[PDB]
Amino acid sequence: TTYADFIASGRTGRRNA
Amino acid sequence: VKEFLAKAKEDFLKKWENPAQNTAHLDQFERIKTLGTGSFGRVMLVKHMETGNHYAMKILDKQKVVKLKQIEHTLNEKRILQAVNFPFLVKLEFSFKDNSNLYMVMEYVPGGEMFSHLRRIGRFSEPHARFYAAQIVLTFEYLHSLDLIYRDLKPENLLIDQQGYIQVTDFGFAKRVKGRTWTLCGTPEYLAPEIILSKGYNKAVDWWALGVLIYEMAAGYPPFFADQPIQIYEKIVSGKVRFPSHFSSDLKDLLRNLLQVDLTKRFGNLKNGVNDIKNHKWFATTDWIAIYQRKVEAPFIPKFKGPGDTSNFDDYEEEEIRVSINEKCGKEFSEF
Repeated sequence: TTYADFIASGRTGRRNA
Repeated sequence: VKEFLAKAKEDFLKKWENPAQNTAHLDQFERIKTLGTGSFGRVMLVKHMETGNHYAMKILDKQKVVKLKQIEHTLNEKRILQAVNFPFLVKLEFSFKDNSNLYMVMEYVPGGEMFSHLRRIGRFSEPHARFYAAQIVLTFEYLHSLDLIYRDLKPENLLIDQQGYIQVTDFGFAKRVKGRTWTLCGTPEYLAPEIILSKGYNKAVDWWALGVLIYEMAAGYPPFFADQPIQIYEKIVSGKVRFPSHFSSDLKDLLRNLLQVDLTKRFGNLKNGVNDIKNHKWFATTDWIAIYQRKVEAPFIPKFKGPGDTSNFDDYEEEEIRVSINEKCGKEFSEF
C-alpha cells in the first residue's frame, strides 16, 4: 500500500531543500 | 481585492526601496533555546528584556554566509521580510548586525511546524486541510501580486500560531520576479516539473506546491515520493498521480487542476487567476473574507504550557553565541 511504500521510502521525516 | 492589493503594492514598494536596519541590539535579548538549525545559521527562541516578549531570532554567521556564497540570498530574504505584511506572514520586529553576524528577530509562532502535527495525527480531514489551504491561497495571491515568487512551501515551513492559524516566515528562496526565473531550489517533493526539467518557470510553481501540500495534508504522505530525489523527479515529470480512496471527487478534481504538468492548464495560472482556485467546488465552504479576517475557527488549536513553552519542541546542541572583537564581512553586508 502507498502508506506502506511511504514508510519504506525513508523520506517520512523532515525533508531538506 | 485589486483595490486592497494596489494599496499594498504601494506599501510594499515604500519599504522595499527604503527598508530599515539596525532597529535593535543583541544586549537586549535573552536567548532561551534553539528552535531551528541549518547551513543558514540558527533560529532561537528569545526574550526581550525590557518587555519580556518572546521573539524568534534567526542568527547568521557572516563569514560562513560569505563562504557558502549566500550574501545575495541573505540580504534578499531580510529585505523581503521587512517589506511584506499580510495576516499570515511572520513580521520581522528587529534587525541588526555586529562584528560577527546578522540577526533577524521575528514574531515567535509558538505552535511550531504543521509537519509535527501532521505526522502525529496521521492525516488531516478535508475541512481541516482546506482551512489551511485557504490561508495559503490568500498568502500567495498577495505575495504573487507583489511579483514575488515564494517557492519553499512545505509542512516543515508552515507554523501554527496560538489562535491555530498558519504563519509563513522563511523567505530564503523568495524571488522578486515579474517574468521567469531559472534557479533550481526547493524540496524534491514540492518541485514543479518545470523546475526539474531546467525550464524557465514563473509564479505557477507556487501553485503546484499547493496542490502537493493539499495532497500531503489530506493523505498524510506526498503525491510523489521515493527512496531518492532522482526517482521522485522522475515521478513528478510524469505528473501521474493516484489519490487515496477517501479523497472527495471535488478534492480530486482540484488537485488534477493544481498538479497540472501543462502550465497552459494550471489553475492559478490560467486566464482567470487565483479565482479558478478560490472558486473551486472544494472551496464552496470557504468564506474567503472571514479567513482573511481570522473570524473562522481553527480546527485545531495549540494549548501552550505557558508563555514560551518549548516542551513539545525537539532539542538541539546549544552553541555559544560568540561575536568577534574585530569586524567581519563589513562591506558585503552594509545593506543589512
